[PDB]
Amino acid sequence: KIEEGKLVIWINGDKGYNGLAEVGKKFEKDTGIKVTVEHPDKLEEKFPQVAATGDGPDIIFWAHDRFGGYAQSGLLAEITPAAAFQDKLYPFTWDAVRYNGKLIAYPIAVEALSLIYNKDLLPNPPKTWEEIPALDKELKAKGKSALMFNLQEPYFTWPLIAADGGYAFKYAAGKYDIKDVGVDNAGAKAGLTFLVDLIKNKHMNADTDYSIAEAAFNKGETAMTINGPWAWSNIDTSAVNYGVTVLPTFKGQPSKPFVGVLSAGINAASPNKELAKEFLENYLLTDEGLEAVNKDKPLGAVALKSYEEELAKDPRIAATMENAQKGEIMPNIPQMSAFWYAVRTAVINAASGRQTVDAALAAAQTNAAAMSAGLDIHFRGKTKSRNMKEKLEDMESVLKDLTEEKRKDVLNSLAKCLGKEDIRQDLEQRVSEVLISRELHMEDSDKPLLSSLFNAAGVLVEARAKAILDFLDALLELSEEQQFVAEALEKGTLPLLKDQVKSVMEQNWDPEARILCALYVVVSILLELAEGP
Ligand SMILES: OC[C@H]1O[C@H](O[C@H]2[C@H](O)[C@@H](O)[C@@H](O)O[C@@H]2CO)[C@H](O)[C@@H](O)[C@@H]1O
Ligand code: NA
Repeated sequence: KIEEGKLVIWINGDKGYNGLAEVGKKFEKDTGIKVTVEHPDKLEEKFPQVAATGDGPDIIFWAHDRFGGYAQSGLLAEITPAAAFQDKLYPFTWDAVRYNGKLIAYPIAVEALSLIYNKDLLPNPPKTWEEIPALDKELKAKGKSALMFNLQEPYFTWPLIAADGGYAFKYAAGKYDIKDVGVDNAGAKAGLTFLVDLIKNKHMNADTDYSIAEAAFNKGETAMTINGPWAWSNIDTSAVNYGVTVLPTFKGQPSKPFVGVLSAGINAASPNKELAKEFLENYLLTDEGLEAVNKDKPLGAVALKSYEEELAKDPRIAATMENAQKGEIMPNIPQMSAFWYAVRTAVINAASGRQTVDAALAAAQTNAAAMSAGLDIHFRGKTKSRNMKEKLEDMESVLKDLTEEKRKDVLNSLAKCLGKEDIRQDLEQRVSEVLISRELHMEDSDKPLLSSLFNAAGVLVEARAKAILDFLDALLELSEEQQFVAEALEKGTLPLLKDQVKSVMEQNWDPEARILCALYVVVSILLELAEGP
């Protein structure tokens, strides 16, 4: 239960939350309404977890790319600003927050990654990625690194991966093709390979994360970093004489950052919706409110035209917008979280050597395709008494009691059902007949699974049959995600898929919910069979 007569606001810890709390203060002074601003960790995951139960903040700040998924899960109030208010913001910002024709958040600012360089160490920064190793080699001799940036978050490495041809979902003539994913093409492989080569040749470290990179640049130990506008404040506090510029090219093509619009959404369960709209339209999105935030940590190019004409004088904003033009605004579609989780794991696995480049990107492509199809609730037709957690837990313990041979025999039959409604329906008829009759018939003798339902005394174990019927009911819920589950089984990458399916489930373990639950069941069962308990 969110508390009436109060505003609670979540925003990321790298953003200007103290600035925002200043606006919160002004609001209370004018209206007597208390505003509390918080910066929880993992906010983008935590929000949909608490909001799914009707709890959480009244207001949520994140880049626009998450909001479509929140909207599809019913977690956000529809935003309806008057036309007089809308015309004050850049129209491309409203686009970023428009989902299936409705506005699902207020746009705040545009953020793009830039190349940030130390002027004293590197008066003329490199224009190509290809120069960097030689440059690092020379700087290392003098006790400095050429480039350090967060390799843990794919937001940071995606610009190199996209440069020669990687993409998330194909975008043609104003429409995204969620069935055409660009994660394992030649261009993405070339970029990720360049990155992994930098690591292997000791120009960067696989474990470099946000705070390490920040500290190194700000303490003058590295000539370059890659970061957003929010980072400029800490650099201002430090000794460093820095510039902000276009990212280096790769194979003669520009680095293509995914560009975010920081946005503010209103919790669908909030009992203070009118107060939130009032705080956002009349306090935050004003010259004065944006200035308070921007002076704590810079926002980038703000959505409010009146204040952005001031900020556009800064050449750091020009560089931000130069990179923004070379990159692409992210989609706000639910499938974005799928893309992100897949790419995140791939880059980390490739960087650390846990997977090769080709293998990391082939698995990511498979997972993103599977999860994208699951999140696409549209155009589906299904024709021609226990907790879902409870059922999976039951099913898994039954299969755990099997011998290993019997597990593989179950798996042989189930893998044949994937993508084949005829085979699935037939196995369902047979398992069900065996369950009633307690006997195997002649047409059962070539189905390994069906003998697997019997113990070494030749007697049927009813719970094995029921577990299988439960799996085949779940598999029916799935449409085209089935073929990607097969690929993952064939390539040995089900554990990545299971992990990614869990991360995508907004809630802790709704049409979106039914399908992903089913997908999690199917993947979990296949993994237990393929790799053991
Ligand atoms: O790394 C994947 C991640 O990218 C973006 O997250 C950014 C965010 O947009 C910035 O505002 C800032 O907080 O840095 C984050 C990277 O750590 C996407 O917005 C997010 O959905 C995605 O998971
Ligand atoms: Na562009």
